[PDB]
Amino acid sequence: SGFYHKHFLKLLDFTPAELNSLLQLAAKLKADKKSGKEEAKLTGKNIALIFEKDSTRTRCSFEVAAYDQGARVTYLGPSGSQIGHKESIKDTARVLGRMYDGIQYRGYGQEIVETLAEYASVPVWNGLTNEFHPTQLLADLLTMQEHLPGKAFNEMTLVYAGDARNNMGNSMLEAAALTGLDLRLVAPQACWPEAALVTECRALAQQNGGNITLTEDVAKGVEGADFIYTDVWVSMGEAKEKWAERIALLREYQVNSKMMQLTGNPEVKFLHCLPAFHDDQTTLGKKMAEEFGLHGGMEVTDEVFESAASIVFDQAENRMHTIKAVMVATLSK
Amino acid sequence: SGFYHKHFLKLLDFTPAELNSLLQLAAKLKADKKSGKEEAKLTGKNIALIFEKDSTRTRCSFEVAAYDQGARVTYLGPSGSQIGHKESIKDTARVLGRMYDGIQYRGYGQEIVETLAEYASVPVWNGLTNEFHPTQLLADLLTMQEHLPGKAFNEMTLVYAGDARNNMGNSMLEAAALTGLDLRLVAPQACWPEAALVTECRALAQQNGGNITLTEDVAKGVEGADFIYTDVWVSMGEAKEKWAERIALLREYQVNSKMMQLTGNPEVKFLHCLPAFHDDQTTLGKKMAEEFGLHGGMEVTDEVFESAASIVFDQAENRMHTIKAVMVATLSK
Amino acid sequence: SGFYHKHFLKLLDFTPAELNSLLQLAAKLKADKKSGKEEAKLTGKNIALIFEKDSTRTRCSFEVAAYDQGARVTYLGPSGSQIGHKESIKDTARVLGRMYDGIQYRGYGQEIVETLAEYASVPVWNGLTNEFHPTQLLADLLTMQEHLPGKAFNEMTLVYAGDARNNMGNSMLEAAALTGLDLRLVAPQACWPEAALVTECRALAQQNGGNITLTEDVAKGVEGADFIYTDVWVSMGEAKEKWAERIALLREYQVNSKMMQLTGNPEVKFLHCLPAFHDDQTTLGKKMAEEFGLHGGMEVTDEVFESAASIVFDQAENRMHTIKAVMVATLSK
Ligand SMILES: N[C@@H](CCCN[P@@](N)(=O)NS(=O)(=O)O)C(=O)O
Ligand SMILES: N[C@@H](CCCN[P@@](N)(=O)NS(=O)(=O)O)C(=O)O
Ligand SMILES: N[C@@H](CCCN[P@@](N)(=O)NS(=O)(=O)O)C(=O)O
Repeated sequence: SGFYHKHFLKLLDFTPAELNSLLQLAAKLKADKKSGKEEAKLTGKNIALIFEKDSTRTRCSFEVAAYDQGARVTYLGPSGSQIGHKESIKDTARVLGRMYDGIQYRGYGQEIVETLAEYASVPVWNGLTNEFHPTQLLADLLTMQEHLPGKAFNEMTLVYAGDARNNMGNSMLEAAALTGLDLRLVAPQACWPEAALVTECRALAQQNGGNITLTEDVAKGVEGADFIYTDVWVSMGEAKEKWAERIALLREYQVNSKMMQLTGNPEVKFLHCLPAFHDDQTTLGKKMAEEFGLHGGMEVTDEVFESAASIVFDQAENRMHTIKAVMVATLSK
Repeated sequence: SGFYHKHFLKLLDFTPAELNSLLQLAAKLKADKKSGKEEAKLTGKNIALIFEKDSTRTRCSFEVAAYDQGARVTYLGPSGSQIGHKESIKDTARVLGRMYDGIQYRGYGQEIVETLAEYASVPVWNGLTNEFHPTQLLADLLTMQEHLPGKAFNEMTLVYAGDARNNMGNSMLEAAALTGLDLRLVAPQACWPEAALVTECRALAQQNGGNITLTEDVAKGVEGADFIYTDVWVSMGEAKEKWAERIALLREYQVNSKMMQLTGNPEVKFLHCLPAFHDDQTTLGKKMAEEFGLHGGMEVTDEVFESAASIVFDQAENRMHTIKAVMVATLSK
Repeated sequence: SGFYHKHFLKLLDFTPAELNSLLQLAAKLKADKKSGKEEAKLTGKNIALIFEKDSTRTRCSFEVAAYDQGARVTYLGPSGSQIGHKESIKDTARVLGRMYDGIQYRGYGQEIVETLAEYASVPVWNGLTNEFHPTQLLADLLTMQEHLPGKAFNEMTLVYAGDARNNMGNSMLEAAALTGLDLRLVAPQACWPEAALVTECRALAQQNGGNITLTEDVAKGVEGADFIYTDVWVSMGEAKEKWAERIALLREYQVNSKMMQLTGNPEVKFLHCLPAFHDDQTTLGKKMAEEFGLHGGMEVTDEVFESAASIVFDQAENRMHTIKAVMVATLSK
């Protein structure tokens, strides 16, 4: 179909060729900004940014991408608007679609963003839901490509360790499906994503020359990895009781120097969508470090996080370039 | 001019003539935007948006309107600044007035917005107070004209059912005073607006060929109505302790299909300033529904809300074009 | 020397000459805006505004200053982002430095803004920390220059009364160190600023033709004052419990007409960084009045605050012109 006037709710709504085009557009916009040759395509466009959860990267990416492109934005945060508590999403979508050219939504159930897209009458982009986080994967893939230039995604081995059933796990399944990556989801069975989704995506991944492996075996799982990726063990919005349960299950899947060693690959790089709990320099991070005896980092150690192998800030930067591409592609021709 | 640097705090501060001019400006600005011939008149202008209460429509109307007109905005929400608690309104006014070209204020007592207007030295616009919501009526009036083209306001019958002593009830009175509408406030005597304002506003409406009827009788009260309007029974900022007494006094005044049929006009349309509790798709909407046994809708039924007679979203869109007229008229020329 | 691509974290990181240049740029920018001859130098720049505390003057100064100069801003308030609770400052700094051209930070410990500066890779400006509030002094100095034309700072006597160990007391010390002001901190001993800073700053102030006097004696400290300055007795972030002890200790240092009279100078002017508790018009201002028997105001009486001698709003206005100078001086040649 293409991107013009299309929503961006999850990756599987696009073809491998579409995903690839988006990535090339992101790379091009990245270079034009860096060279002072950026051509504003969204001048005069007004964009609404709905956030029902906290955000630094996604919030800032949409803001900077919009401003660079000549657009203006309205940030509607977790509090201060009628959204959710006093007004239905169907109503919110119908009001915003009459005033804005595009709408970003970060929140809970994927069904909320789906309903918004159905009733907005303008492009709606998923800035993170409980089930999927498509723009993140766009940033991740562009980063991997830049770090293994002249290496097709189907020549790459990517390991995602930890909670494989959160939005990132699901998104990992989608990206392999459209790229042919050799995806390894290294986690305990209790944190494995939906079998039906794994089946669908593995078939598609193989079709593109890759595979999808779900294993509890760290050694076998990370062998030959080009990239090890992780994320917090309890996501935004989950009840705090999930920490005890999750840490008991996932502490052995922490990304630390031993795991980096187990890949047998001196060039392996480390990725993390962020925010990360890698030291005691955050309120909640210090809380959990003491409550669960995790000193030196949780899902990843500060050692790996700050090591030469870590490319999380290149990854974070790309969040803005890929989000700019999504808005340019869906709002201009 | 005539509007130049004039505050917009309530409708009785204007004449029928001024009202028509703003409505005409709004209509022109609406067509210019849609046709793409919008000429920015507020380039370089900086506007402060003080919000002591939640907002989706008003917040977005001021932002989009300002952006379309080349102005910039600073959103000062319920949290984050010194307003209310740490600093007097008088002080806040004199500070903002030294930095901004205009100030929108949404909050509590009308005296706050009057004090702000007193000391700001720049135009102040009321984006809702406990007593009045003038920008909403501009949108409503424009919407009605568009839906009964060619008809003058004294040729239209408008019914407002429910809590007639909230900000909307007072603003309906004001609107009738300046248009000569045949206004019917259908509500229990306990929710009737202040007699003094009714009397003042009735004399003026009649001068304009209209009238103001306050009746507890629904059947006779809605006969011949061109429009049926309603709003939530407990307004933002009112003690939650008021819901029981309100629901009991007002549930009989719910805008449902029986009320619509009672007008005897097949062309009757439904208006609601929004947000509306018309189903179980909102947090407090679902809670109050099950708490008082009101499913399928509260002040309005989902059935009427979603019917072909409902024009609430044309009405919501008009919030932006009319707020734009207000800023353009008072800041420009 | 210069400001180009330098941080602005505290005054002592600059020379008397650099400060003077900044103040002159502020006066120019102020005059240019007023004459409608302002030339935007930050067109296309994107700035992140981190606020961990509330703000009206600083928030709006940064927004208006940026808009006037063609830059855009992303307000990251006390809630809605990952800052501090979910993500460390090093991480935040490295993420924002990849997307923005400049970062403003208002919060707590000075070490937070220093780390931010160390890791951002872009200029970061201190919009207030527990220890320093440099942009405020720029506004104060410009207002003093403007109100005592053709009198060098070292020909002026400045009195700061009250809690002299908060960010404002420390900043007064720095300001006197760079200008040669005859500064008097009229405050009880328990509230005198740290010894080492007093010593370092007095030598520099003297080098510049001024002095720094700490005294518990009001009459002696305010004699011959050209300006009397004060601030709230309990600062943002400090425990509410401090009010009890602070009022008992500082009540004697309230700025009232008697203190103005004790200067022996008919032309003495009054300054206050704001917010100010000078009447009951505040939430936590009405109470503390009745609760602690403080009538007429707290750190300052309403009589003094509203008197002809008060120039607090010229001072507040200058917060914007000086913050504009800071961003222009650091982001452009
Ligand atoms: N599983 C996590 C994923 C967080 C992604 N956060 P990210 N890279 O989009 N930055 S943020 O600053 O915009 O939050 C969760 O749901 O909590
Ligand atoms: N009586 C109600 C009126 C709400 C008007 N809300 P409205 N049309 O201005 N949209 S909002 O999204 O900006 O709140 C009350 O005071 O709660
Ligand atoms: N010592 C005080 C100083 C407050 C400065 N506040 P100011 N002139 O920057 N306005 S504000 O509206 O931006 O807060 C304290 O730390 O609480």
